[PDB]
Amino acid sequence: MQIKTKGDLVRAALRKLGVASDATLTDVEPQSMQDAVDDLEAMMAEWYQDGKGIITGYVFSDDENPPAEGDDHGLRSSAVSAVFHNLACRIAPDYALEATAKIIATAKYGKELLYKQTAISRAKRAPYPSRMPTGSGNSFANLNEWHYFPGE
Amino acid sequence: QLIAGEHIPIVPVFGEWGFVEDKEVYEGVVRLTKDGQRLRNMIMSFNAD
Repeated sequence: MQIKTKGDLVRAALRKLGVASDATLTDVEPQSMQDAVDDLEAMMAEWYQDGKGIITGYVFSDDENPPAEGDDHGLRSSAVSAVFHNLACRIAPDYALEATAKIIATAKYGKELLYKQTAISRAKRAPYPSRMPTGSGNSFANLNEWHYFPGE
Repeated sequence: QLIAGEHIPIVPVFGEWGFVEDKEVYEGVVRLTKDGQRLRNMIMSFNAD
């Protein structure tokens, strides 16, 4: 993929917003880069609730690295579109703008697609209760005297 | 120690007795009710909870 860094994500978000791209004659400004990078880090940290939220493979920059811009985000190719569309939506109010309806719809669709596989994985059935019989059809358990399920 | 008699002095009594595959099986009246009784007890416990 061409989008490989947080800077690429920010450039894509700004281009979608129309703030700074080659479709216009505007060039991205460093203060508009840093603020959006901080916004992206905050949004990804909110999404990834220490592993209990959306899983993306995003790499969280540590304080030891001075420039957060330039490091690889680590996202899969299937998450980049969702991430940068939602980033554009989130950083639109900075310039007192409003993201367009197509951008909002794409952000919603991308977030749902991001969580789809994790939802399928997490849709797991609970084990048998501790008060069920194992049934006499299970000869092995019947002979071993495993007459009831463990539980938990 | 030689004991009196011609036969072993132990007398067995069986219920439903037979051989399945050269393997003895004896059954009373409680073996087949166990699953239903356990299910009934479990359901009553669930209802009390």
